Amino acid sequence: MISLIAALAVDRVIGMMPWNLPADLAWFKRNTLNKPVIMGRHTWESIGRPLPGRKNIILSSQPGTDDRVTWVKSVDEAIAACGDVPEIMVIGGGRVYEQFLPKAQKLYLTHIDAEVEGDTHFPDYEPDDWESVFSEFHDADAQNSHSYCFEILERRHHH
Ligand SMILES: Nc1nc2c(c(=O)[nH]1)N[C@@H](CNc1ccc(C(=O)N[C@@H](CCC(=O)O)C(=O)O)cc1)CN2
Ligand SMILES: [Cl-]
Ligand SMILES: [Cl-]
Ligand SMILES: [Cl-]
Ligand SMILES: [Mg+2]
Ligand SMILES: [Mg+2]
Ligand SMILES: [Mg+2]
Ligand SMILES: [Mg+2]
Repeated sequence: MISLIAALAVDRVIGMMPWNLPADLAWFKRNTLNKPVIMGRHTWESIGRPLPGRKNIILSSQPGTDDRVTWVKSVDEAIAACGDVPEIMVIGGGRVYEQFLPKAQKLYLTHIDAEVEGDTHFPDYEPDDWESVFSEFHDADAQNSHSYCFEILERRHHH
């Protein structure tokens, strides 16, 4: 099964960080550890080093040479490279989320209370097609710059 995981500012702006949220990074790690992660080449270059404890699959029509990750050229190849696993995590960026959304059955979202200047957005999804099965709000604190709300949604309908 395919899931997307993303952190969204107001207006669904995503980035590679205008905010400083170690709690969100802990949420990201907890929910991706021991699962393959699929990302586009822009996201890969922004991370710079393979995420530990996860198979790192990079979707790009023009692969790099880095032997530390697995390079694939299509959504279908990305999925095949993951093989028989319970859950595949798609970690962005904008275009990769857009291509994978139709195949996804679960969303892990962090809704951040920040207005920011970026131009890359998380895909449009029809809220009526999803059910909110978890939500938790957290205030900002000495370690986290903004307030945020974790949410998990499960797909109920497809169009
Ligand atoms: N929800 C959440 N989802 C996201 C992002 C986020 O920002 N938070 N940002 C994008 C993914 N980018 C990264 C880049 C680096 C790391 C990262 O470095 N993670 C460490 C945890 C950080 C640490 O404490 O060292 C890890 O092992 O997962 C996580 C997401 C897309 N989705
Ligand atoms: Cl957590
Ligand atoms: Cl990308
Ligand atoms: Cl505090
Ligand atoms: Mg090689
Ligand atoms: Mg889009
Ligand atoms: Mg769309
Ligand atoms: Mg319904």
